[PDB]
Amino acid sequence: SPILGYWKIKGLVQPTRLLLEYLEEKYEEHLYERDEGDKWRNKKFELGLEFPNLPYYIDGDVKLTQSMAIIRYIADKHNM
Amino acid sequence: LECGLDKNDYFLENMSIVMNSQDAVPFLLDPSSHMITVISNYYGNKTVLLSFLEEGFVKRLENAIRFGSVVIIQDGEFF
Amino acid sequence: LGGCPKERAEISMLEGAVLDIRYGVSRIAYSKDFETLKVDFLSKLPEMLKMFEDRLCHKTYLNGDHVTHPDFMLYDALDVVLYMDPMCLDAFPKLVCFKKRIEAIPQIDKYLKSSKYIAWPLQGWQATFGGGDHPPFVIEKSLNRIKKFWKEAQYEVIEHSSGLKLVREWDVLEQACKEDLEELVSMKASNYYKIFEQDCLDLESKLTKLSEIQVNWVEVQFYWLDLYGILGENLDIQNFLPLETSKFKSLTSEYKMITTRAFQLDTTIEVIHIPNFDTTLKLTIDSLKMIKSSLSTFLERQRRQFPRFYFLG
Repeated sequence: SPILGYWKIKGLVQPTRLLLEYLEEKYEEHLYERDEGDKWRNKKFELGLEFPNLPYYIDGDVKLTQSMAIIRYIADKHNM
Repeated sequence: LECGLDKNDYFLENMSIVMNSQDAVPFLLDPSSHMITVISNYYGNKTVLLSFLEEGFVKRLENAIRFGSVVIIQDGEFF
Repeated sequence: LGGCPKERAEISMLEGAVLDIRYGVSRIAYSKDFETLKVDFLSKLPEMLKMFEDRLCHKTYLNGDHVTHPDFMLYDALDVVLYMDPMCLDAFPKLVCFKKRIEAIPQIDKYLKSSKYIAWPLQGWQATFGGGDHPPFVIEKSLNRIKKFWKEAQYEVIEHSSGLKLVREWDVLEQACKEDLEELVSMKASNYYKIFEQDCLDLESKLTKLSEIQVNWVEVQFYWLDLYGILGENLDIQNFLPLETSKFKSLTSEYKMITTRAFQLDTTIEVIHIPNFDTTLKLTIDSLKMIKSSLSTFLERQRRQFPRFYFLG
């Protein structure tokens, strides 16, 4: 199960979330709660993404941050 | 002359030397500081006077350089 | 495109990430909120630029030994961010290089000097940042350092043996005010500060009022502290001077509320905006000096009664 990091909210990953649900692909979340900012700064830079940021997707050594790099990935994982 | 330079041929030559060429900083020596006012009448408001002995020398010249201020430094002996 | 599918896709990914920065700039550039937004942008910028500084370690250009497309993207961005901040590169020599490297390519360098080059503006002329006819220059950069210093103003505050809290270490802000005020005077000598001129006049009137209250406040602080040694502690001294101690304590109340209201503001500049401050302190110092003068007349009239006291001091 691939890992999707975003605020426990639709935010900048919503489309992607839908696509995933469309391809019936399973995943697990790193959800930032409302007043959970610490937890973020706790992982913010020690994640090894090409640019640290939110949201982030990480699977088979596919580390993506930038909502575009992410969405394109899910899209590409289905030849789209 | 109209500022108050002296009629002397010597003092005209001197002033010409100071003004005409400014690829280098001119060093004025005069016991009677009547020359300090001559340059002041020429550059007017823009004329800012300092001295290498004063406290705020360090900063005031940085302000003078930044905004085109024409500067005369009153104690050339001390540098 | 590059060497292979992988290096070609990598070059495209760089394209994307570069625009996520070049665009980030232009989205806050049309906004009226520019002048304060830049602060938080330039703070984040490092983390983005860093990734490129690394990539540029053991590489001559982005994506290898031959010039690639993403290098021209980042170069546009860079070229634009340096106009906003001249010191965007200073903290990253590897990028300062990458930038000069591009500009060094004979064809490019020959171009920038050619007639074909459109040198400026950076963003559509309407934009707040990098718009308009011709770039301005230093006057703003210095005025920003002045304003920055005054919305950080911090005074050593230390409460002494009794009630009131004292402002220690006067000199530093004392000096800064006078210096930053002399700076604005020298800004009048500059050529391009006529319309930007007006704002500075407002900040000049704000600080010239801060020195108005600075002059009196150090006097008050000194003369109260001095008088406290003399009357604040004993019963015997206040017994001999009853009209004097009844009038000292009345001022002690006022100044106690005036200090604690001014301290909690958290900005010494914000103090000029406070109601009746120059008037209050001018009243306080006047009365404090009438007490000091009354004591002076009392001690000398004490000395004239027993002229030995002249020996004592």
